[PDB]
Amino acid sequence: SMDEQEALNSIMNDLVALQMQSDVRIKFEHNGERRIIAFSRPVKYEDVEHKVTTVFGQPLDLHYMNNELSILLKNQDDLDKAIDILDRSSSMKSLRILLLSQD
Amino acid sequence: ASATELLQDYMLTLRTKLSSQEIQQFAALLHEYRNGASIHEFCINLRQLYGDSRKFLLLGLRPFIPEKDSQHFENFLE
Repeated sequence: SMDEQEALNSIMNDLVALQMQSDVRIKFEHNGERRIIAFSRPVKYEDVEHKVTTVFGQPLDLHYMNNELSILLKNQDDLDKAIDILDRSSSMKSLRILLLSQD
Repeated sequence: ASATELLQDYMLTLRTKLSSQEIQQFAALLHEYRNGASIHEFCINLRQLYGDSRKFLLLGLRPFIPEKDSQHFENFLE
């Protein structure tokens, strides 16, 4: 429930703002299909996109899933930040990424 | 603000009807929308994640959507 409370708190603060190896393991989530793929450091963003396209056969958006640290990964920088977050966490063992289609 | 209760009832609905994972997933999308994402974008993401069984979630979210985006969110209903 730890992850749950932390989510519900995130949702609350968001709505209340209505108007005022050392390989990186990425857990991919696409229509209930978990897929864990490891990436060696240094992890390149375009290679991750490349991997998604191959494995899942269609262009998918990467939604980094971490309550108020969640973000649409659009660039090397975004990814490195997610990777850093995971490095400094005591509980997380993988980067969680929800896959959605842009259209 | 008189709508503090209307937030708690919505939080209550989420806590009581959504699985733990569906909450983390939703929190994540909701954070993107909060942080500058379009409404059209947000809706597309919701539609891929929440089918018929999760109408209440979408509905209960409506009054929390600002007027200008609200126009698009309502038609987004089935």
